[PDB]
Amino acid sequence: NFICVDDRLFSYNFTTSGIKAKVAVDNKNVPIPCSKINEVNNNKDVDTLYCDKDRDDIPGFARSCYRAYSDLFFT
Ligand SMILES: [Cl-]
Ligand SMILES: [Cl-]
Ligand SMILES: [Cl-]
Repeated sequence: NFICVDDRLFSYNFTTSGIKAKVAVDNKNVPIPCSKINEVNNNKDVDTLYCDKDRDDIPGFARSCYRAYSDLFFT
């Protein structure tokens, strides 16, 4: 259950607290192209990093996460 955003793969998790988005990264923390969206969805054993203002090692991460949350309303 991953979608494409800014050429990145994002998933969503929730509970009784809130909905958080997480991005799929390779073992170097480089996000995985949308050109591999099919394998990621079939073989879902990938590194995932939750959206967080404090995570700094992915450029434009805050913008891609905002987009992901937006796309849950303005589809
Ligand atoms: Cl790698
Ligand atoms: Cl940003
Ligand atoms: Cl930037």
